[PDB]
Amino acid sequence: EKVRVRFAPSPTGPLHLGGVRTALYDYLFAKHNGGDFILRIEDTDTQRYVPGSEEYIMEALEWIGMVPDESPKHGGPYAPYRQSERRDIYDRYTEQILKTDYAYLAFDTPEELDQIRAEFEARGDVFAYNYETRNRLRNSISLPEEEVKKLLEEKTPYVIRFKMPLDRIINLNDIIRGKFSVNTNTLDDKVLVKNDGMPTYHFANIIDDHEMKITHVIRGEEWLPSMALHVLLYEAMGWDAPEFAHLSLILKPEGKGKLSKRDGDKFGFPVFPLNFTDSATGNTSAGYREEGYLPEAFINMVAMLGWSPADNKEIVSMDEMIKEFDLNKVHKAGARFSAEKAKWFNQQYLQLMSNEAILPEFKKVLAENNVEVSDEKALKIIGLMKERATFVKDIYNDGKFFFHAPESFDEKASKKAWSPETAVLMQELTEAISSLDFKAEIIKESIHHLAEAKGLGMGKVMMPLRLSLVGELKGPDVPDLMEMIGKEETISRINKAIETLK
Ligand SMILES: N[C@@H](CCC(=O)O)C(=O)O
Repeated sequence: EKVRVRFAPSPTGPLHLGGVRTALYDYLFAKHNGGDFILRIEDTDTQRYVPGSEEYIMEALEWIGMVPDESPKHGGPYAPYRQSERRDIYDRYTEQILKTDYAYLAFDTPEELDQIRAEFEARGDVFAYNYETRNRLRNSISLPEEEVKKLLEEKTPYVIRFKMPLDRIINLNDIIRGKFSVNTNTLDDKVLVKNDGMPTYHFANIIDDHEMKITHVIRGEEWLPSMALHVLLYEAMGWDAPEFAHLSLILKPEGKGKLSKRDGDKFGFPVFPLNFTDSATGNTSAGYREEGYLPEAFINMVAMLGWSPADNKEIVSMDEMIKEFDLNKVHKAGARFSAEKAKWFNQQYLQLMSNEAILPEFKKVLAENNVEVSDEKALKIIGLMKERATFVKDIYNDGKFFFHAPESFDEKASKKAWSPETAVLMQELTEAISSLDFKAEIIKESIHHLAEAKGLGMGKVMMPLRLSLVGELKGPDVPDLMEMIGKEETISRINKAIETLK
């Protein structure tokens, strides 16, 4: 039995982190076992359809590097991979289940069901269509066969419901959650086929998991209360159920409850892998991608929300995750999201990149800001800035003094770094460096020689010099800054500082 898993999102909007993590654990489990990773688009509910969802899903999976072996876009041996295109399949299996005792016809109109729901509510009760109520309602169990024929002949709309067994203990086994039991008298007669012949999610999914030879169903815990019904649908069809693994919801950074988009808005962190623009507002929610997260760092971060790399390394690549991943070690306890941790991962991955690997994106940033520098200087600037960077764009945004002279000087910094003797000192410094081979270490030695001839610590020259070149006391070491911007730009900035601050 070749392992086969499917990511089965409905097209109802952008992928949340929980959905990315489910797709990832699908992919890892499949690849770890030499099996197949299927994408099935679960679009049976036409009214909940969100335009652009399916494109977003393909694009996010491609960005992260987990392309489905089978999908609507790519094809595969169980095409069509959109459920809206599988109606003939569901039609034939509907006929099959109606030959059993597990399904029946229900003619109740939505107004009739609204009425009985309101009667229960008024009493403090919740109406369920189940073993206790089905005999007072309008269906093929409660109505004589000749009346059912009459209704059918008149084209009376109906749904198909599952007939829950009476008082039956269903013993279930989940890879994550372990063993537990459900009595069917807690469950209702769920709708399996809507009144247009389209299956509901529950029926379409056991039909398609059976037809697509799925061996392991990995999904979120919101589906756990449905597992008993799904096992009983396999039983009704004469089929063996796959194995199940239910993932606990990602928790808020702080306080009780699940992570939501409202948290990311409220605290300033992205919630979707890629940009997405809401139709109903025109608003665009920026993705991790567009904010500068590397996909390798993003997916490493998502992987850790419930899985501990068996080798104890925090930093792990896609291919090492494939080799290491054990679905049996995925934790049942919920994992808290951490925006700081996501930034930490990006910073860690950025340090592991060579200056050359950063250089293409750095040049794109430089171009967007209308600046140019030689490849050789850009690589040195990347080297000098990358340790303190989280995103490639930080190398420019926090390093603007490499490309732009200061137009003013921070008042606090000026009081600290610039004294009534500083002007004369900086002009002497200009005279010293004007004849140098303008290399960092040579510059540093020349500054040291001026300091010791004047009886000063290094800081007495370096601090006003940094202020002169940067406009505040930020940046990397002054001699390397000077080498990058060059002799002419260095002197020109010392001159402007003298003219401004003496
Ligand atoms: N369409 C369902 C699929 C659940 C499953 O994997 O069975 C969802 O979006 O959650």
